[PDB]
Amino acid sequence: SFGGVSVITPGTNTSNQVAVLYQDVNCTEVPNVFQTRAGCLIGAEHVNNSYECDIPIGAGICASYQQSIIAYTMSLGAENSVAYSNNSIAIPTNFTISVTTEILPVSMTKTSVD
Amino acid sequence: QDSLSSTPSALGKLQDVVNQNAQALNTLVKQLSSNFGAISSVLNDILSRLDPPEAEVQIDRLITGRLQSLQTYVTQQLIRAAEIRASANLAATKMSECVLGQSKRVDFCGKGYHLMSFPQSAPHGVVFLHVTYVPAQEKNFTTAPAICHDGKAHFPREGVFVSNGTHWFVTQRNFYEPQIITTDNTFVSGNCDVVIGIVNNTVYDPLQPEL
Amino acid sequence: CTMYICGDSTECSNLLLQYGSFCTQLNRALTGIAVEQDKNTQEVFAQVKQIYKTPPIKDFGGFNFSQILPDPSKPSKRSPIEDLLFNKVCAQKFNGLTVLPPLLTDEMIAQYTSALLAGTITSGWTFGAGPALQIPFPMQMAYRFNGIGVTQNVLYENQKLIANQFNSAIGKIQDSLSSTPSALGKLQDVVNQNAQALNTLVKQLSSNFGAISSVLNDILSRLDPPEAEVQIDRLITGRLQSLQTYVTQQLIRAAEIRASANLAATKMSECVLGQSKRVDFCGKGYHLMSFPQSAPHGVVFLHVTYVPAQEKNFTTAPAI
Ligand SMILES: *[C@@H]1O[C@H](CO)[C@@H](O[C@@H]2O[C@H](CO)[C@@H](O)[C@H](O)[C@H]2NC(C)=O)[C@H](O)[C@H]1NC(C)=O
Ligand SMILES: *[C@@H]1O[C@H](CO)[C@@H](O[C@@H]2O[C@H](CO)[C@@H](O)[C@H](O)[C@H]2NC(C)=O)[C@H](O)[C@H]1NC(C)=O
Ligand SMILES: *[C@@H]1O[C@H](CO)[C@@H](O)[C@H](O)[C@H]1NC(C)=O
Ligand SMILES: *[C@@H]1O[C@H](CO)[C@@H](O)[C@H](O)[C@H]1NC(C)=O
Ligand SMILES: *[C@@H]1O[C@H](CO)[C@@H](O)[C@H](O)[C@H]1NC(C)=O
Ligand SMILES: *[C@@H]1O[C@H](CO)[C@@H](O)[C@H](O)[C@H]1NC(C)=O
Ligand SMILES: *[C@@H]1O[C@H](CO)[C@@H](O)[C@H](O)[C@H]1NC(C)=O
Ligand SMILES: *[C@@H]1O[C@H](CO)[C@@H](O)[C@H](O)[C@H]1NC(C)=O
Ligand SMILES: *[C@@H]1O[C@H](CO)[C@@H](O)[C@H](O)[C@H]1NC(C)=O
Ligand SMILES: *[C@@H]1O[C@H](CO)[C@@H](O)[C@H](O)[C@H]1NC(C)=O
Repeated sequence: SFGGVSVITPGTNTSNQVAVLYQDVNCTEVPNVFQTRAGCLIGAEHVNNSYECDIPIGAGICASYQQSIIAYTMSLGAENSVAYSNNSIAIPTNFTISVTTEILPVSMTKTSVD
Repeated sequence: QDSLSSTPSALGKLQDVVNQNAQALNTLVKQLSSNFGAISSVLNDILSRLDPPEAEVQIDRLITGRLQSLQTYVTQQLIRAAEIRASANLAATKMSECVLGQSKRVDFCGKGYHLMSFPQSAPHGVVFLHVTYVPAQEKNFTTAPAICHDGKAHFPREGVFVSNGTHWFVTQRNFYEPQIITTDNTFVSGNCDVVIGIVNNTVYDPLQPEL
Repeated sequence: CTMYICGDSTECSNLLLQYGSFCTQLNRALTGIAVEQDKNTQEVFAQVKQIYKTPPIKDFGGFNFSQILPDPSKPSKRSPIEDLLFNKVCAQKFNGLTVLPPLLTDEMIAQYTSALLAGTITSGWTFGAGPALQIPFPMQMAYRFNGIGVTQNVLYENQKLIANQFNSAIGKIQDSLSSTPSALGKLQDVVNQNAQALNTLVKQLSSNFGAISSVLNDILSRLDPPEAEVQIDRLITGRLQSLQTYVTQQLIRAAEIRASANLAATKMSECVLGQSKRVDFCGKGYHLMSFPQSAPHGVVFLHVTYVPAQEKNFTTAPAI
């Protein structure tokens, strides 16, 4: 058995706690233990609650710092039922003026190597 | 103004370009420390120690390694340059279509209905401030595809037919502004037998009270 | 890079150090590609703020979306068309070659797709610009007719005809995919190109590159360290060149895929979340609306267009 070792961490500006993912292995062969499609995750608490993805692990699993590191299946967003009918229409009675930013690269530093 | 002043990661897209280029150069310079199988990574050490035949062997090893390192760098720069060019082409397109005009293209000039945009220059990049109209405070109404009056089927010229529960009006689509249904804001097509869901209501003719 | 070149030989590994940071560079380059692939998927499919659902009763004025909507009886919750698309498209690990799983599972991609469909069907183009606003489907279609310069009464007066042409056209998509082996060639070609590149890379481990043997263990079992270092260096040179060739090709291919993903994301916004005036951008004919369907490592758009028919000659004048 062989594979990569990856360390999951919140910034060192936030915490010194880490979780370790042993890629492609069963948790039995390694030497808060959770088996994922990406491998064996150790040091993170697995919960049934779902959140926006913070640090991606793979196959739907993400981790975040909430204190301890937790692992969870990521949410794709809030569920919303549109009140559809064959004679119902919704019309805005107000509006808001929104301003948003978009940032794009244009150029690089012009390097030259002799 | 306030968001940029309190968000360290706001300009990540531009910082990433700076970081990637710095990393590539630092790697290239660090490769000069490699021996590549030679007795020393330092060319002056080789020349001070060995006569030309033996020295040529050691030097050739350094040339091979250093040439490979430089080729790797240049290839990566060409690939990265292409990516930047694509970004610049997109930025140029946005300048033309978002700043020098009003765009109908969905999500091309920000989220919502595009009104206008303003460019701001940035280090090795451009920032666009997109101004959009976003609908708010919607309410439910009853609707119909057509109004039946005098045996004729009437359709809205510009808006949509709505009811507040007791009375029928025509309104513009993106902003509730109910108006009395008249021959000035509707048009007639055929009779009332064809349209599914047609409802019975009065259609007003402005010259009626006059003549 | 280290395992590919040297396996678990410490003799080779120590020699590889003489070449500096080449392997760190190669590992970094491949990691960058892997990250991009999840970004590509996100930019295409995660364009919806909320997970929208259709009503329990599918009454849309005669329009039938059953072939594009999720089929609740199937465990994957894919649509009939998506299920068809998905049906149509070890030793590497042993040499240091692995495959990382996508961040978004196929189930999750299907969920995004069905949310986009529910949004479009129940609220038209409003959910793209702000809060979803419900409108009867026939009225939505009437608005889309106005968008192509056709009066709304044309839609209403021909509602059953239009719904029938639509339902039939969708059915033909179902039938065409079920009888055309080459239909998903664009996606299959990507799979084939990547497989070929990996197979080539692995096969290069069989090359001698001028050494007495392609097998590192044969060299180490036969020769003492001075003579062995010469043979090993030959294998390192060849294997490093092979890996560099692979990575460069992957970077170029990755860029091409990214361009395709950027286009797919643009079509999602302009064809699915709105009605497009751009000629030939959202299918041939005058664009009315589009519906996304997810596919293996890709996306399929079903473009609905208005195509004029049965023209007749008339005399005309610029003015009366
Ligand atoms: C929507 O269209 C589908 C076909 O694409 C209809 O489903 C078929 O219905 C007939 C009975 O009328 C069955 O014999 C077929 O086996 C069904 N086919 C499939 C694939 O399920 C569906 O009934 C239509 N829905 C409505 C409301 O008309
Ligand atoms: C417009 O074209 C449609 C075809 O799409 C014609 O509708 C068909 O008419 C034939 C008889 O000529 C019927 O047998 C078919 O069942 C109809 N098809 C559908 C989907 O209803 C329609 O008649 C044409 N209209 C005009 C004015 O020519
Ligand atoms: C690091 O933490 C400090 C507070 O202790 C905070 O002010 C600072 O912004 C943080 N830096 C980053 C990059 O988040
Ligand atoms: C290893 O994990 C797999 C699931 O990924 C499981 O089916 C298998 O039984 C496990 N093996 C052992 C010895 O637990
Ligand atoms: C999550 O749910 C499973 C049952 O589906 C249960 O066995 C498990 O203990 C739960 N874990 C937590 C932290 O709730
Ligand atoms: C519209 O009516 C539905 C019920 O059919 C209700 O759930 C919804 O909140 C209403 N929306 C508004 C904006 O009034
Ligand atoms: C509908 O609008 C009319 C005219 O403004 C008004 O008189 C009537 O009371 C309104 N009906 C309801 C239920 O608000
Ligand atoms: C709308 O649906 C209701 C039943 O829920 C039906 O009675 C009514 O006639 C339908 N209206 C149209 C235009 O189909
Ligand atoms: C509308 O009025 C006509 C008579 O002018 C009548 O025949 C028809 O049934 C009415 N429609 C409804 C829904 O009451
Ligand atoms: C229009 O007239 C031309 C002759 O000038 C004829 O060849 C053509 O077939 C006619 N087309 C139609 C649609 O009637």
